[PDB]
Amino acid sequence: ESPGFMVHKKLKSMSQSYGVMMTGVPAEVLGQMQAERSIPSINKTGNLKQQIAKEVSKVCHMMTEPTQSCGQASNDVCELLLGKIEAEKFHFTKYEALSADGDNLKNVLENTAPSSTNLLIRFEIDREDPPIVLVKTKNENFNPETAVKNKIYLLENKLYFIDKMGNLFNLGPGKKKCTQLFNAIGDSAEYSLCDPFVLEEPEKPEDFAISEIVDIFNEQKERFDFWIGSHSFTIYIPQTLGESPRQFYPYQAYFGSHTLQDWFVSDKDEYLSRIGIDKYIEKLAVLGKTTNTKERSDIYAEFFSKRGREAFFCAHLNEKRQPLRVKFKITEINPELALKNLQETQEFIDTHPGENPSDKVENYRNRAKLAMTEHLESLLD
Repeated sequence: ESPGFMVHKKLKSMSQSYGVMMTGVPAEVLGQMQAERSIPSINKTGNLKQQIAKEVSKVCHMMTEPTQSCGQASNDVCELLLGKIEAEKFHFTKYEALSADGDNLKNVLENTAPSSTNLLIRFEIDREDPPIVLVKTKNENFNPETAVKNKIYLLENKLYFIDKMGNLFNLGPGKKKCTQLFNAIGDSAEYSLCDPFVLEEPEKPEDFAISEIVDIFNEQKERFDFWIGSHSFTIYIPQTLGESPRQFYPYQAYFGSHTLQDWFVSDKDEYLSRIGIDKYIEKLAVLGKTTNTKERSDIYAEFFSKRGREAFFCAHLNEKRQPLRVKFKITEINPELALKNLQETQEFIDTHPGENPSDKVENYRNRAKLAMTEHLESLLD
């Protein structure tokens, strides 16, 4: 077996056995940082001992549930395979959009010697999520720091768009014009920006006001970014031995569904590997090109669901109804460095008391809970 493949075998075996321990963070450090993240949620004029018990329970619940994000798992894979410094450089490298057929990624792989290179690809899937409602609100009741994000807001004297991140965009009209639009619209709580009867066949003055706001917004759409992160994952392509066929392995977590450990325990990496990298890329290109909800949902579920949940993952309420796009970035891996990083993680794990891996994970969890509780009690007196 090639050194590059040993990286995959060891990363998979270690994640299957040790789960959360693979981050390498000492349990006391994790527990203290959990406490400090919980402090802003404790009302200090209230019952302190009861709130602390509540916050500790909430976090320790999450430690036994699928609460690893896809981005966290990708960050861990990249740090283990690249080391901290090079992973930081990888993080600042730009993503490239996958071409409509996937050719740009396919040709990069064809231009690399399968026997001579170890490749790590990081993928990001974005969904297109523009605002869909207009909110009319008096200036007195509008706080841009608290207002719901990804909506257009019409005040007496301002027309705003608050984006996904909470950035506040003045859409242009002056006070006189905003006042006019404000008083031309009725008193409903919200108004749709997508109504095709209102937009194409406007027949009331309110229809014309809303349609004018939509026009104003559409005219400057290149100021905004409507895309938001949907999923993150990595693919590792280790060097081949001799004339052996090149193989790829996808790695991921999916918050609320499964952790990276779950993923490896289910062998969905090996399952998907068997379709071949070319077919995998082709389906990704379809994912980022289709307009069909059913086809988008089916591919998303096939590639990214917890194993065995492919039929439900994107069913009904969870259908993928918005456009998606796929972007990627790629780097070579030094297998000697990756195997050294993995061995140093193994040495950190080996120091935890516990006969079986499951015993060591429980030791880690119990020490993080103790550290969290003592740190919370200390900080609050």
